[PDB]
Amino acid sequence: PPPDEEEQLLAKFVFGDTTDLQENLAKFNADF
Amino acid sequence: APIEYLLFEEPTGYAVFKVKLQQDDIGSRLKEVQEQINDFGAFTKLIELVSFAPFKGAAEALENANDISEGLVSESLKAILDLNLPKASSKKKNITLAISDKNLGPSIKEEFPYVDCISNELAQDLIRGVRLHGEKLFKGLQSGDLERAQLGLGHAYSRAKVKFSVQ
Amino acid sequence: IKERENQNKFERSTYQTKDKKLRAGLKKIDEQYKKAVSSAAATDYLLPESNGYLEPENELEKTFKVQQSEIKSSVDVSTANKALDLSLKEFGPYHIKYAKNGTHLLITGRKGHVASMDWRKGQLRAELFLNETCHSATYLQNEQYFAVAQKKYTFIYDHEGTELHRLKQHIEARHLDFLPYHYLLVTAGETGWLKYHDVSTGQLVSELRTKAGPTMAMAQNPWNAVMHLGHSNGTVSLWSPSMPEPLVKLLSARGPVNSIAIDRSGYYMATTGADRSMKIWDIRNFKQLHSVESLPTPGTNVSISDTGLLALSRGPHVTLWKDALKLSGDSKPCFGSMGGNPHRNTPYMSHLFAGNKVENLGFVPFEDLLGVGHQTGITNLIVPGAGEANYDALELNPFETKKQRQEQEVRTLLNKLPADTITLDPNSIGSVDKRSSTIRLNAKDLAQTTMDANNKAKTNSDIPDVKPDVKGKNSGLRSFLRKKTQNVIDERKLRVQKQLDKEKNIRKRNHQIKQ
Amino acid sequence: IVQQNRRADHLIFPLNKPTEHNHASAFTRTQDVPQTELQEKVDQVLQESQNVIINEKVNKKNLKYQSSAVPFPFENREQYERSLRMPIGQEWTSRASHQELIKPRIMTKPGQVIDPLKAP
Amino acid sequence: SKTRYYLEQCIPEMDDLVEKGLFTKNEVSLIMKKRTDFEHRLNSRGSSINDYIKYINYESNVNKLRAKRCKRILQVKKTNSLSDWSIQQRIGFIYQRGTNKFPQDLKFWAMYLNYMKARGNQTSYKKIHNIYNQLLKLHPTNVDIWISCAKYEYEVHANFKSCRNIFQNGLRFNPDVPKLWYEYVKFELNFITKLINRRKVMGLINETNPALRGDIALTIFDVCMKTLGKHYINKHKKMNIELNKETLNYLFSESLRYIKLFDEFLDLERDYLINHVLQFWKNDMYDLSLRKDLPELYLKTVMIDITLNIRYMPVEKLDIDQLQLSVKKYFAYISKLDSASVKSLKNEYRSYLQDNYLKKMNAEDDPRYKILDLIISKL
Amino acid sequence: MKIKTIKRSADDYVPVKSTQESQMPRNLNPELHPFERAREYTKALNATKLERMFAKPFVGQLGYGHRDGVYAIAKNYGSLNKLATGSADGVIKYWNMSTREEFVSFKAHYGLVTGLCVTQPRFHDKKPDLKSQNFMLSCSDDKTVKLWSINVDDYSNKNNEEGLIRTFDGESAFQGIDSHRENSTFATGGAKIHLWDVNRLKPVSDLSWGADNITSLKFNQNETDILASTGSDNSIVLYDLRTNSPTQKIVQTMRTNAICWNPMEAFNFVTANEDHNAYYYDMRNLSRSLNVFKDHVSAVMDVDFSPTGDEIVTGSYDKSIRIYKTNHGHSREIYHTKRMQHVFQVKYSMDSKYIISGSDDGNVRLWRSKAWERSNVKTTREKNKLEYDEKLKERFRHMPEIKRISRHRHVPQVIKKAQEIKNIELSSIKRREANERRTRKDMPYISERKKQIVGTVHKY
RNA sequence: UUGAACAGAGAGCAUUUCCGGCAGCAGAGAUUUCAGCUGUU
Repeated sequence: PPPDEEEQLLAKFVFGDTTDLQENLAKFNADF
Repeated sequence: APIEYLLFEEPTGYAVFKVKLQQDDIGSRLKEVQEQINDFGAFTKLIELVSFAPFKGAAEALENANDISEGLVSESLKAILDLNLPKASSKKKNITLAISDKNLGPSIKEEFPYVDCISNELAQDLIRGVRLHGEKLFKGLQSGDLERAQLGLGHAYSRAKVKFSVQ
Repeated sequence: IKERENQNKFERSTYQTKDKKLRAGLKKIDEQYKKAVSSAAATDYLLPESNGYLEPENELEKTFKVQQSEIKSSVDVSTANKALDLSLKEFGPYHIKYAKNGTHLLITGRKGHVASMDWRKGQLRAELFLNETCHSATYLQNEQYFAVAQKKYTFIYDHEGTELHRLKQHIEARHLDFLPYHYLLVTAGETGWLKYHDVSTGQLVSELRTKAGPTMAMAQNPWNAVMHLGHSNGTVSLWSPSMPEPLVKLLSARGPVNSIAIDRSGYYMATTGADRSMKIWDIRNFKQLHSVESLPTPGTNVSISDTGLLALSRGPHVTLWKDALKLSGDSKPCFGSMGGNPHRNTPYMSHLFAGNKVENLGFVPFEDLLGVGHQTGITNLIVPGAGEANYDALELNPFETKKQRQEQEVRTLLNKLPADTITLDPNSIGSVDKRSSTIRLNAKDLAQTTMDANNKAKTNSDIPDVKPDVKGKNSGLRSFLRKKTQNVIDERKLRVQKQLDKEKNIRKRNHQIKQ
Repeated sequence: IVQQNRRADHLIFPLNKPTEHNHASAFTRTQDVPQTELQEKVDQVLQESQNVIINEKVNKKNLKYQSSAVPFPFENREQYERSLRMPIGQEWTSRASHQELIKPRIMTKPGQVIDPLKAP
Repeated sequence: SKTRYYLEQCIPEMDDLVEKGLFTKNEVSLIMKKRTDFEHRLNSRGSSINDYIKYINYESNVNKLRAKRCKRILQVKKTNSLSDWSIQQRIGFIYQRGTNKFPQDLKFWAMYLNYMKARGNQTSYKKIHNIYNQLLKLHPTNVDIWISCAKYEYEVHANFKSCRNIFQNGLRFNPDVPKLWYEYVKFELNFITKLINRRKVMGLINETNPALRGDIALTIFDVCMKTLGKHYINKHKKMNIELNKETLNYLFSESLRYIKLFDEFLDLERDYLINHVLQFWKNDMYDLSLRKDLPELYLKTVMIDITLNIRYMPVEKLDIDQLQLSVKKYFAYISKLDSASVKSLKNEYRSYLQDNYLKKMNAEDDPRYKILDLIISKL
Repeated sequence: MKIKTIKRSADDYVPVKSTQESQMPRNLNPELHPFERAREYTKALNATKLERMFAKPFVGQLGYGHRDGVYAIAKNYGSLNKLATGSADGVIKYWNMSTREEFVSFKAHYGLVTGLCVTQPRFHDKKPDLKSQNFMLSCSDDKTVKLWSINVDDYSNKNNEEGLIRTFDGESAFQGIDSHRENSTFATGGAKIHLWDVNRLKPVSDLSWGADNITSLKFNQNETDILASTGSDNSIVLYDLRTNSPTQKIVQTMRTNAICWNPMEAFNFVTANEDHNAYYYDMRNLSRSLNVFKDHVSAVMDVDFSPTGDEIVTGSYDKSIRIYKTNHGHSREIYHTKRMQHVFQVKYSMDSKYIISGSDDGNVRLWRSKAWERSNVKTTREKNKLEYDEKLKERFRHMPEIKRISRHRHVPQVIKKAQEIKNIELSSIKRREANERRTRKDMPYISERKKQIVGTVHKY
């Protein structure tokens, strides 16, 4: 079974990965 | 007897310490045990702070200072020693308490009959170590500037004994 | 005491009693050993890093086709900057050495340009222009002292570069080494003499005569501090300072032995000879595992990394093999997979220094980097999977400070191992002497042995017993009387002669009765 | 008890269990007598309510680093060399294992009288 | 070192988690890297209480992730293994170490106590008592900790003896704080009210005493007045007469707020308690006459008695005879007092009677309301 | 193609804050840690050399000493720092070892103070104040046993009499004294052994085995109703007070001087002998000794156990003190001094850290039980370092030069020459016994632990 | 020296008592949580 969104949030905090942060850095260009 | 508890009279309140380790007495005149009082890494292995009852104000500080000078036991001292010292037997196995002043011993003995007061040179060494290190052992539980409390209490004590009159 | 997967490397080898105290004590010893081994293996959860890797995704992807530019673009910026190139066209070629921490690099040109630097900081500790032929250099217990093998004598310099010592006893050394636990600087060279010098006291510990001409190669075994020398007759010899003759002689190559490398565990050794042959040997059992014959050109250098990669440099080329040190024949290094055979061990990596010649190789400790010295300076190649990711900060600390270095110096000096402790087997300290009895003899048993030795002369058990079945050609009494001196006549020889005569008479009587 | 103490791995003095009194607590009053006027009044109201050649020569400089014979408590070499199997050091063992191995047998408090043991 | 020892103590939990299907070995390695950072920060120099708070938060979120993973993979709410209590034990140990190192951070002490109360089934009343004992010895002059101790013992265990002993020891250490006296009075009134309602419950199931009267709270009140006055004088020690008047005014406010607590207590005999407090204030204090010293407060007390004669009764069910008796007492007080004092007391009584009855009931609606309006016009 | 390298963030190895200590990554892989045996061996050898540097055993003397030689020493079993000493001029001093000075000195007797013990008297009518006062019994050749009270400053509970309370008078001289560990009774040696009571002015009972004098006494510490005594007829006699009778007698080759019971084992005791040896005995079987302690040169004058029961201490006529483990039959340590003379009393402190010796020169001295140890409280790192050093020394004690350094002591020239003379004499006896065993076909092999015993009264 | 009543401590030992399954009811706390009750296993 797939993880719940709460479970993935807990996994991001506990395992300390920055994949979401790198994704935001790649996504952020000329927004304003 | 081994010392189980220690009583220190601060200007700012009363402090009760637990004696975790006994310093050896047969070799208590030796260089090692006389330097372990000065060293803070070794004295911490000996003693640990259990309780601290601060005074309410300068007037109560002066009253307690007069009581300690006379050798009497105040309600504050009764309260802190009732809260900290375990209830033991008068006939056998009393609780040992280290005191700086020998004359304070009979008063505490009358208030709590289950307490044996020790004021020999070993207890004097422990109390000297507590006085020497001071604010480090209190773990930040001190709420006021202890040196200025000392300075003001000494002035108040001297004025009170001389009966200084501003008129 | 649960069993664990990684327990094997933490296991230690060892070379029914009626006593109850001894039984309980041995049971406690075994219990403590098992508990300590399991609790040591349980600490692999606390390892902070992981080793590098280089994995091909497709069938068309070959690891030896991967270029240093592609690796430098792929990996992170710090490691890309760690891969440094120094162009030094004048005083080449350069022999390179790294500190055991790997924080300092010591280069030495053939024309006297010797430099010590903090290569990662970019800070130059020392720089010397000796205007003289220089062959090798090594660091001592720190980066604070280094030894240079110059034209005739070996010199020792401090951190800033002032000459401290000129070792008159070390003459024409081409190879330098340091044993970091024994504080021994080992020099070999053109004279065919191996010299161990104590750098702490200044006393020359050993002068050993190799008797095999100039030493072509030299490596140390980091496991037991035994020096493996390579001579021009094709033999690697194993040397200990306490013995005047070599411990082991291995016939490795036909021609001169070009290079020797020994892995960190001290269990495998690789040699290259002038016969274009690279051989991988087991050290502890002294058999050879692999013998790659007919390389395209003779391999000038071999190096072995902490993870177990094997680097071979032959002129301009540097090729690395992964898992080449194992026992199986699938682990034999080769150059081409004949139609993609997976049992053939094609090279893990390769690089070409075009128009150049590699001088020496050295893997950077605890880094995924191989330093190459060559005719125009030094390069670092990025090799994922080369250095040990998890170090121990008590032994070697790459992030060491000045006060930590100062404390570690005195600590290692206090725990310096005496040179007589160097043996083939490091677990010989603490053992019972081999000539000594296997079982303990008390007073009663020793008195019984003395009584038996006294009664042996009366019982005539010293002389061999008469055997009529055994022929007189091979009879023990005949050999005893032959080995004894002819002129000297003793009581024991008289009894041996009488017993031999009696046995000969009995054999003659039996032969006559049969005939 | 003496055989138990002999085959015990660790002895921590005082082996006699000291008498223990009621801990001083805020949840109860220890004196069992009212010590404050408030307590007096409340209590009152409540009361009223070859390829390989190996050197076989004896390394004479090495023999100072070997035992001369098998020592006393062990009866043979296999047992004696099993006694040296695992290092005690922190470099080769876990922290807890190192502490367990360096822990002594007889352990005493630094400044107290050690008594003859009592009968159970 | 200590960091290494604590990590090796963390090892068997990860053995258990790897043994179950919950966590991958690499995931265990990442968790242990974070724990290595946190344990190094705790056992090194330069640490703060914020490091303890961050480590507790991390272990809490690790426990939440473990719970989700155990629900998802094994389909069981909890395994019967080490791992379900080991994170909780670790969090308690971090709290214990933090309170031992920095005992002065009352927020961290509150966090420790809240956590240990929250994990109710696994914890022990002995553990909560020990944390209270340590905290009360370290901070004996913090009234709120005594109040919280007594509150925990009263709602959770319903231990009235322990609550009484806690309040008595706390007042021994803090005799000058009015708040602890107030909470002691509130606890004792709650206890006697629960006893009264328990007797009533028994009397309805089936088929006097000064304790039920409230004399315990009255004695606590009297000892409160003496002790608070003495300590207020000691803190702030013709001018002495002014200080004594200020002390009497200060004690009057606490007395009026005790009156408000008594009015909040509907089930108890409010008339009895107000009679006792006005008897005490009729008795002279601080060597000065109360009415002569504070005529404004004396008029306030007289108006309070006159109003509270009928204020306990509802306006809808108000007694005309009781209202007339209150008006007669007000007229007697106005005759006794000065003319300006009589006018002020009459205005206050008229305003109180208006806000009681005139807004509630109309003169056309109630025939007695017309008489009340006439009496208000007379006043 | 997946390219992954070693990346090391600086945050995990170099701390951001200046105040924080650096992290220590550790890898227990043995390849990172070579030379286990040699490295631990060098650590252990350095530990033995450090022990030899730190061996400074003499703590100091007590006061100015007696005017005459010290012949009776008795420790207080309740108090750590108190001692009682008595000399040959009749003078008895009570000592505080913490300040190294005497509470009081008494001109007690006119003869030699033959026996001294520290008591807790239990009277029918009254209870003595044992917190404020300590009590000691003495016995001399002037036919008297006396009881003394000493004022003590350990507690400050209050704001009496020091001196003679009661004099017990006997018919003949007394030679030793000991008191019961839980009763009021005590026993004195001399011509006859007498069990006394502090409430009675004359002996309660006579326990003597026959018409022989008795030199020294010792009450068992655990089974407090057992007594042991030494006689001048080379005899050790046990006594039981429940049966009120002399239990058993053993006769040895020479006269035993002193007896000490194991604090931890109710049925073991050590006797000092004129053999130049001490013997460890099991009470249940006196046909053989448990251990023989053999290192002294002249007659062993006194023996005391450690409170832990692991070690004994012997003080002898060869002017030396020797410490023994109960396991081994030879000494662990020797103490001597040019100023020290014949040692007649050694006691072992209740801390088990110090040794107190009284000598013929009149001085009482304090020594460390372990010379290299120090009396400070240790930090965690220092305590672990010392424990690791001790375990490593124990592991590698069997090695040649570790043994060579560890066994080395500076010994007086008289003791050394007497040792080599005794070695030559023992070798001569060994060759004579070898010749006798050669001559006789069947000779019995008698045990070293059997040789000293002439006989026992009750056979086994 | 023993017995009895009282007040305790958390500080030891034992448990072949019950609870850390489920369903349902109901209450309280900050939509969820909490212990409790009634059944069942």
